[PDB]
Amino acid sequence: LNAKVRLLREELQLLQEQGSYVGEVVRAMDKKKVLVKVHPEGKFVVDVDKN
Amino acid sequence: HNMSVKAMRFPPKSYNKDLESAEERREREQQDLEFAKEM
Amino acid sequence: TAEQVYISSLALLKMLKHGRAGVPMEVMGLMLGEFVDDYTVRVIDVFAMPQSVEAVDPVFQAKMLDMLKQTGRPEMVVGWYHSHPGFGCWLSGVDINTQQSFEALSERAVAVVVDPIQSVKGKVVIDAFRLINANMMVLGHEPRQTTSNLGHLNKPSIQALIHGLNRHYYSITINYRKNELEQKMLLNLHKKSWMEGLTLQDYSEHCKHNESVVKEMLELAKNYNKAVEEEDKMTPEQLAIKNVGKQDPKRHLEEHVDVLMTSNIVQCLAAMLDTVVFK
Amino acid sequence: DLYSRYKKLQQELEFLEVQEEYIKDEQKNLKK
Amino acid sequence: DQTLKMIKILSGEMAIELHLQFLIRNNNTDLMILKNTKDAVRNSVCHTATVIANSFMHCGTTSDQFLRDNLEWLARATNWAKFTATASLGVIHKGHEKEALQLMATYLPKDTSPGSAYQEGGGLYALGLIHANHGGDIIDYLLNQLKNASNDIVRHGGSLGLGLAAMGTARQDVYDLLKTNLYQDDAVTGEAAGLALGLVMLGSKNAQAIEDMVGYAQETQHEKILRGLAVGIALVMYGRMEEADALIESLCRDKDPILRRSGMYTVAMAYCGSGNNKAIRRLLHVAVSDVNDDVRRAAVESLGFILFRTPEQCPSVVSLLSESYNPHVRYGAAMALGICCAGTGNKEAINLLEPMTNDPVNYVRQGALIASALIMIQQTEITCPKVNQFRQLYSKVINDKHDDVMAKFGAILAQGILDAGGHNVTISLQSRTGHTHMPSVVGVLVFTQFWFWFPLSHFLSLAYTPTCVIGLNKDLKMPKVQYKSNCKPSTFAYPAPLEVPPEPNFQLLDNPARVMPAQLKVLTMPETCRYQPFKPLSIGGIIILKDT
Repeated sequence: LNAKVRLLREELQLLQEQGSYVGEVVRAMDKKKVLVKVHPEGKFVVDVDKN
Repeated sequence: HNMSVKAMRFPPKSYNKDLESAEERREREQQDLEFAKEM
Repeated sequence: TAEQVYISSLALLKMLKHGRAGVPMEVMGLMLGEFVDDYTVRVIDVFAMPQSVEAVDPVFQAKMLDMLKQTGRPEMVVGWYHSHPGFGCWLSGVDINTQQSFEALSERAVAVVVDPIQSVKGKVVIDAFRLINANMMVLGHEPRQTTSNLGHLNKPSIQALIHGLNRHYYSITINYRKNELEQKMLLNLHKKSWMEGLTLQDYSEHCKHNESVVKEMLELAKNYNKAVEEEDKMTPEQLAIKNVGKQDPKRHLEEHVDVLMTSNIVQCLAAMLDTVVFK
Repeated sequence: DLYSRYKKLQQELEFLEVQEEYIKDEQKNLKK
Repeated sequence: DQTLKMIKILSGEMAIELHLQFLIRNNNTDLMILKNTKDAVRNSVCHTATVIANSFMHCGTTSDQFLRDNLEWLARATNWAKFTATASLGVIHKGHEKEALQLMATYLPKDTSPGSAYQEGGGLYALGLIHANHGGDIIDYLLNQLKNASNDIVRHGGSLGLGLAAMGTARQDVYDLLKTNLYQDDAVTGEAAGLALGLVMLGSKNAQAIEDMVGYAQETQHEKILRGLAVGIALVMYGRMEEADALIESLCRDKDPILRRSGMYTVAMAYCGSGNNKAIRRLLHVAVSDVNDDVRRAAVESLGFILFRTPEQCPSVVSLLSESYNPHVRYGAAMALGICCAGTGNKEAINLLEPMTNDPVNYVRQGALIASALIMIQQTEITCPKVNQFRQLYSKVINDKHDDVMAKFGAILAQGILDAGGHNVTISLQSRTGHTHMPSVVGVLVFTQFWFWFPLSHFLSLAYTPTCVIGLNKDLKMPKVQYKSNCKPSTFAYPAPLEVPPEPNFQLLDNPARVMPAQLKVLTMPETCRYQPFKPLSIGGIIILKDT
C-alpha cells in the first residue's frame, strides 16, 4: 500500500516530464548511430540507449 | 465473503518493496533539467 | 531566511475568490495587517480595487485605510498581492519595476502571487516573493543560517527558474496557528437539516431503480461468463493491452451492488427508524 | 541460558505487541 | 594528600589535563583533508562547513594551522560565519584553563571594536564551550559580562556559553538574569534565552521555572523564542521516568505544532533510554497520527534516544519507517538509526542506510549522510568493510557541483565527524558502569537542532569521549609500561594517508595510548614489567598500576 501511494505521489511528478517524439527508422550505421525520420520532417542520427 | 477476503492476502508474499526510479536515472534527469534551464 | 509565511484563512478565501472572478487578466490588490516583529507579520484584512495591470491611485487606498481605522482594529499596510492565471506563480518585469517602489513605501517585501487554476480543489498553489534581487554579484541575501527556508521547502519549478529571476526566495506556508473556533465553526459544508436526515426519498423510483439495475447486472453476468470462458494463457500483461475495448467484466459489480445496498438498507433502516415512536 | 532467556522472550513479546498495536492505526491513517 | 584527596576526587581536573596530554601526544590528524575540501570555494556554505569540520576533527587540540593558513578566506564570509569561527575556536581549545582568555586577546570587543559585533560576541560562546561542566570564575565573568551589554546580537553567544558552563550547577542568580532576558519579548534574544534556562535547570524540577516558561509559551510570536522554550521544556525534565506524564500529556494535547514538537522532545528527554513500552506506544502512534512534519520528525527522532539498553531492535522497526511515503519520516528514520546506534558499527544499520543516500530529496540525503558518519566511527575497516567505501563516496560527493549544497555541507561535516580528535575521541553515550553520559546526551540532543540554527548544533563537543587506557602509578608520576596484543593488528589500522601519484601482534602501547573499546578484552596485562594493574584491566580511562 505504501508502494502504491508512493507511486501515485510520484505520479504527478513524472507526468511533469514532457512527451516523446515518434519516428520511423530507415537504417543504422556503426558506433551505435541510427537514421530515423520524423513523420512530416527530416532524418536524424540518433544514439541508442544502453538498454 | 469475509473468509475469502482474508484468505486472498495470506499467500502472496515476496513482493520485495517499492521501485520508484533509479538513482542514476533521477540524477541524469535532474542534470538535463538544470542544463536546459538556460535553454 | 526563515521569516516568510504570513497566511490567514479569510485572506486566502478572498484571494481565490478575487482570482477566480476575473480570470483573463492579472488582477492585483492590497493586503493589510500588523508588523508584529521582524521574523513574522500577521495579516487581518485584504482588499482589491477596480482597474481597466496598473497601480492604484493613492487616494483609493488612503480612504480605504481611513474607514478601516474605525472599522474594528487599526491596520498597517503590510503588502499587496496579484494573480498570474495559468502561470507558474512567478515575478514579472512589471511586477519587479514596482516592487522596489513598494519597498520604498515599506521595506518588508510582500510579493504575493496567487493562481486559481493550478490551485486544484485538493491542492492549492501560492507564492509570495521577497524582492528577488540582483544588486551585487558576490552576495545573496543577508540571512543564510538555516535550512528551513533554504532546503526544507520544495525546490522551485523549472519554468519559474527560467522566466523568473534565478535568485529566488520565499516560503509560503499557511502558518495561522490553526484557529480552532473558526475551524469548528466551518467544519462540514454539506450538513443538511436534521429533519432532512430522517427522509425516505420515495418508494416508487426505488423499485424501478432496482429494476433498472437488475438488467445491467444480467448483462454484466453475460460479460463475466464470457471473460471467464476465454481463460487465455496470453498472460495478464497482454490481457491488459486488449482490455481497451468495451469489455468490462467485474469492472462494474461493486458500483451498483453497494449502490444497491445503500439504496436498500437505508431505505430499510429509515423504514424502521420512524415506527415505534410514531404511534 | 536459564532464567534470562525467559525474560528476553517476554521482553520481545511486549515489543512485538507494541508493533502489532501500531500496525493497525498506521494502516488506518495511511489508507485515508 | 588525604586533605588534597577531595580535590583529586571532586574537582575533575586531572582527567581533563591527562586527556589533553593524551590528545596532544596522540595527534594522528590529517593536514590535507581540509585542502581537499577547500576545492568548493563559494560565498555561502563552504566556510561554515569547513569551520565546523576542522573544529570537529581537531577538538581540544589547540592546533592553530587550519585557521592560520589563511586570513582573507577566513573572513571572506561575514555576519554569521565569523561568529561560527569564534565559536569553533573554543572547541579547538576546549578542556583548557590558561590559553582561553589569552588567545582571544585579538578578539576582545573593547580591544578593536570594528563594525562587526558578531565575532566579538562569540568569544563568550567559545569560553562557555571550553569550560562546559566546570563552574567557578567563568560563571562570574560571564555573569558580569551579561550585567551590561549592547543589543542582543552580542548576547547570543554569551548567553549560550553561560548556559553551557553553568548547566548542571542550577545557580539561582543566572536563572534570575535569564528570566529578564526572556521577558524582553524580543526575537534576537529568544534563542539567547530559551536554551540556557533548560541548560541550567536540567533535572532540577524547579516547578516555578516550568510554570513561568509554559505561561510564556502561549502569547509570544517570535519563532526563535518558541524554539528556545521548546527545547527548554525538554531540557528541564530528565530521567524521572514517571513525573512528566502530566507535562507530556499537556504538551501533546495542545494545538501548537512547535509546542507539540516540544512535547515529543520532553517525552524523549525525561525518559532517557528507558525501554518503557507505554511511552513508545503513544509516542510512536502520534508519530503517525500527527499532521505537522516537524513534530513528526521529532517524534521519530525520539526513538533513537529511548533505546540505549538494547539498540538492536531499532533497525528492525525503523527499517519500515525508512520506506515511508513522507521524506520527513524517512529523514527522521535515518537520523534515528544514526543516533540509536551511536557507537559500534552494526551491519544492519549500514545496510539499511546504504540506499538512503540515493533518495532524490536533499534533506533525507543529509540525514543518511550524517547517520552514516556517526555509525562508522573509529572503524579500522575490519569491524565493517564499508569504511573506505563511505570515505570515497564522501570524497565523490564533496567535489561534485551537481548535488545540492545542503548535501555537500553534510558531507564536510561528516569528514569533521570521522576524524574527531585524531580518531581518538568518539561518540558513545554509554559508560562502562551501565550509565549514560548526561553531557553526551544533551550535546547530541542540541546537535539535532541544525534545521534552524547552524552554530547551535556546534554543541557536540560534550559528546566526544576519548578511548584510551591511561596508566599512572602515583598521583602525578607517569610510569613507562608497554604491553602487547593477541588479535590481528589490522584492528589497530589507521587511515594512513597515501597521496600517491609476517605480522606482529605485540603492539607496544605507552601510558597515554588509544584503544578501541572492543579491543579492551584482547590487550595484554603487564606481567614481565615492574608494574602490574591493581584493578583488572577491562575498562578504559585511567587505571592504577602498582609497582613491584
